[PDB]
Amino acid sequence: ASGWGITGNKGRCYDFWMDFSECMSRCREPKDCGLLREDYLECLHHSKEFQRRNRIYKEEQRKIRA
Amino acid sequence: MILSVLSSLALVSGLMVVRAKNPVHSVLFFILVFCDTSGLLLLLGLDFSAMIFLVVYIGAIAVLFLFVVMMFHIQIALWWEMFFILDNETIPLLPTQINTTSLIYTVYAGKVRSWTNLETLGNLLYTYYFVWFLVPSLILLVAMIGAIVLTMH
Amino acid sequence: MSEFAPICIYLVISLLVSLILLGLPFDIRFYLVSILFIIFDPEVTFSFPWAVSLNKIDPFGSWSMMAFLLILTIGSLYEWKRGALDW
Amino acid sequence: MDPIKYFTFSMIIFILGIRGILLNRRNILIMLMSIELMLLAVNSNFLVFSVSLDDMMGQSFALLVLTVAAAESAIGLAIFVITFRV
Amino acid sequence: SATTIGALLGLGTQMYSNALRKLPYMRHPWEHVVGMGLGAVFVNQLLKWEAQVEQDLDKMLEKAKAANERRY
Amino acid sequence: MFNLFLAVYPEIFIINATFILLIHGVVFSTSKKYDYPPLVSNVGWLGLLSVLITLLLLAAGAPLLTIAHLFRNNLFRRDNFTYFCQILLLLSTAGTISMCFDFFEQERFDAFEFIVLILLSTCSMLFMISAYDSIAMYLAIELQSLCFYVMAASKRKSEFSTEAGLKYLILGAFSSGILLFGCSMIYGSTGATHFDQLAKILTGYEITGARSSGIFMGILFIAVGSLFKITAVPFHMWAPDIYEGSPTPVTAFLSIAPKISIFANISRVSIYGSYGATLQQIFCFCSIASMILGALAAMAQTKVKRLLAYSSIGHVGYICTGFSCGTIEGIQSLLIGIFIYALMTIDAFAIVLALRQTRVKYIADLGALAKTNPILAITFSITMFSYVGIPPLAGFCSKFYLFFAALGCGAYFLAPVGVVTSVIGCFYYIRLAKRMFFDTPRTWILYEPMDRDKSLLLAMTSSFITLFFPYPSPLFSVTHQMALSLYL
Amino acid sequence: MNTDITASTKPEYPVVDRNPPFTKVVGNFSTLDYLRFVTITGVSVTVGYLSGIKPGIRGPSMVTGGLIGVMGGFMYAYQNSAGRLMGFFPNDDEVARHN
Repeated sequence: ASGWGITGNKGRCYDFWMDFSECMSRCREPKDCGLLREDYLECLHHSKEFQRRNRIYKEEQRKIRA
Repeated sequence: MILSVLSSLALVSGLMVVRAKNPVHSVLFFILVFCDTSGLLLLLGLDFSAMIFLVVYIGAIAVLFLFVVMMFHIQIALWWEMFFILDNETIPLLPTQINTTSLIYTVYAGKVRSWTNLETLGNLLYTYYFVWFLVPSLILLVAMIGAIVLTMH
Repeated sequence: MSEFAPICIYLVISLLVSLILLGLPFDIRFYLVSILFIIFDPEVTFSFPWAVSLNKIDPFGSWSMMAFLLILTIGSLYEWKRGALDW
Repeated sequence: MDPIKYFTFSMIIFILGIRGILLNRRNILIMLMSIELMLLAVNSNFLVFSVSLDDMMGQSFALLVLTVAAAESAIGLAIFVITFRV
Repeated sequence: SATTIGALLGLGTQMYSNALRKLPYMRHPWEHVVGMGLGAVFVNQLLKWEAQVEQDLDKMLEKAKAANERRY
Repeated sequence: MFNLFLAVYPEIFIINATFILLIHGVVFSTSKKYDYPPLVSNVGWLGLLSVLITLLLLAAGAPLLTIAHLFRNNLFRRDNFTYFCQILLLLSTAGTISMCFDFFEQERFDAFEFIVLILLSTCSMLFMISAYDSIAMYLAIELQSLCFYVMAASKRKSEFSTEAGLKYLILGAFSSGILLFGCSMIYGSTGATHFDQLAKILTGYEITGARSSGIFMGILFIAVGSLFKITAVPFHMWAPDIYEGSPTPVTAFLSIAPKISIFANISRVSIYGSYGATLQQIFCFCSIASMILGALAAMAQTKVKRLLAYSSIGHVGYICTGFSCGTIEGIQSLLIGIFIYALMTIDAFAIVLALRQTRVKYIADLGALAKTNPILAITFSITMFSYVGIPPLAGFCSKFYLFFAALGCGAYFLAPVGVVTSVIGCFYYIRLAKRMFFDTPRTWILYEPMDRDKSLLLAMTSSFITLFFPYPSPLFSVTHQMALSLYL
Repeated sequence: MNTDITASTKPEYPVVDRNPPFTKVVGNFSTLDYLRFVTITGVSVTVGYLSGIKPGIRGPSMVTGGLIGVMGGFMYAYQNSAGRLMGFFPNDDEVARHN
């Protein structure tokens, strides 16, 4: 993502991309900070977040059968 | 709700576009597809592109198609994939979205002003990315001189 | 938003009143004009965002837009001398 | 769930357009309208993506591809109207 | 000797272009000198440019040595 | 002008020349003072002059043509690769215009717009080579493809013109639609569309993740799309048909110019935004399919144009086989093959264009060209044997270095199919050539013969083909420079 | 606004001036530059003349060839002089002056 948020501000998921980029291009050591790719793509899709909330509700529901 | 209405209308109207005969019927259903797609975009929260879909997609292209199919009127010579993408457990279960509905954190600081999408789009498109805007001039010029050299005797 | 809701309610009410009023008594010229319109209509489409934001863009914006206009104007000149808009 | 619904609508419209351009082979009008539908679906999912992940270039791309679609439609209909003079 | 190869090449190509269309070999005997000149200058410049691009490629390879030196 | 636009001087000049030629042509084509001159020839010669000037500017200015590093990096980046590719493109366009001058007057069709598009699509392709963003790539491709759409359906009173043009339009628009959906999916799943960002986001760490299933669909669709524009032998529908229908200058330009451009673009993307086996596998299949199809179709044809179409498909196939792996030697041989193919095809089209009118559509009209025009027959045999394979020529040397690189790169499978399609092609062609002194049914002594410029261009390229092996050092060197500076 | 002049390649020669204004460059021309400009204009005018003798517009084709010639020649001369002002080309007399 570039910077231009849909309403004239630093986009919701920029800072993460900026850190990802400065680390991937500054210290070119091999994928030592591919750790930030998960973070940036999470910001883009919230995948881990939705998964966690879904599982919380799953267990909440499972304890209802009791 | 209304989102589903527009989606269903667009779907069935595209079906009629491809299948229904009397090509003028097809062009009518095509106009209808574009109208409901514009309403959909309006629902999405992008107003400028909705009015543009109205102006250039419907009011400009579809009128050309209607003109041409008029002058030649006598020229009459998934549920599996939907389930596979809805059983992923990476989409929030609507029960979750209920309580979290009262959890969003307004900022009150990025909305002291507010760029409507028209204004920000103008900013971006003309200051930066301008060659991306010069090229479409060339493709429009190609369109018009092509129409001329092709049909104009 | 929340204004297109009054808009659409207006739409349906106008439909109702129109139906009420209805029920009470109970070639190349055209084609090339349409093409020229399809070409000059995105011109207005592109002039709309350029119109609102001529204060956060310096003469760079004015000049880029004038270059676009010049390309399409040479298009219009080629159209004219060919006489396609003669009628 | 809404990004899923938007994207699945765009995908099904794209599929419908390609099925139209493949099955129907002779009617040039249906062919060109199906190409228009394909470009419309591309435009719509461009916009949905531009708004889902907060980023702008989606909309610039949308506007430019609108220009491209208008050009293709005009020139292709010219091709047709000269084909049907004989 | 480069210029001689270039001149013979130009003369041959001109005789060729005069032989494709069935008119005789030396139709315009004042073109052949232009052909020899163009062939000579072409071959000379081609040798010069090959030397230059070999130099640049060797510099690029020397710089690529450093890109892998830090790799080790 | 402003010292930044020093990075786009060739494009600025070629666009201004296109505009001035358009205006000149239209006014003095509709001015009643003179008779009613159709300015095809004059506009064409001015266009050739403008193209040579563009060549001069670009070539002599490259080291300052790289002057606007970042401000231009917003859209395109120019390196040695783009330098040499653009030079070859301008050379090819000058060549095809010069070759097609005599066709305009002979076939007698009057539209100077034909030579204001050749330049415009040329600028489009110059943008396409130096293109460093998915959407800039797509826009350049669309501008070029629209120019070609206009160019196809030229003569209306004819028959094959309109149908061939319509086929080409539908095919190209479908291809571009697929490519658009591909870029759309990549954008949606990735969140960027500038090749640096794509590289930095999906290099090395292609490991499968939660929403990693999206990127793959995008790159697959991009592969299909860009394939359709390399004639994509599983997707080669109507390609020989459009080659036969569209006029000869148009089909020549369509064969030579867009293919090199789209190959450079494919290389620029496949270095950056690929997967471990996705793109290489989606090409490894099309390569063998292409070689096999070229063989088993060109073996049996009865129209001298469709034979050219299927031989072009075959050579595009050989090039794609060269594409298989991703080592420096491999891409070096790849580019060498591209160049040799460009030369051989402008040569073959020069011939088939100098044999045009009296042979509207025939292959049996090799009516004793060994007897009525021996030098031309020898030249045709040379060009074809180069196109297929024989002791030292250009095409044979290119294929040999291709297979050398393939073997030395770790693929023991492309060679057998490559060599066997080569040998069946060689048997067929060397049977055809030795069929030129058996007997002669038909005879078409020709008013055609090669005014001056087709003859010069032919002579030049034909002298190049045979005489390539006595000194092929500089080509190897410049190709090494190019491929090495493509990414490293 | 990215209005900076840095190049991917480097000015292998001296760097007498980084971003020279327009008038400076166009007044910095050398005899070779004017020769290049004149040669381009001349060849353009002549080819225009002949390609005009073909359809009978020897005049107007000459004018159009002249326009393209002046455009190309001035662009080529400005490019050469700009290069010699930055370092991407041999600088001897420019360094002599700027000394």
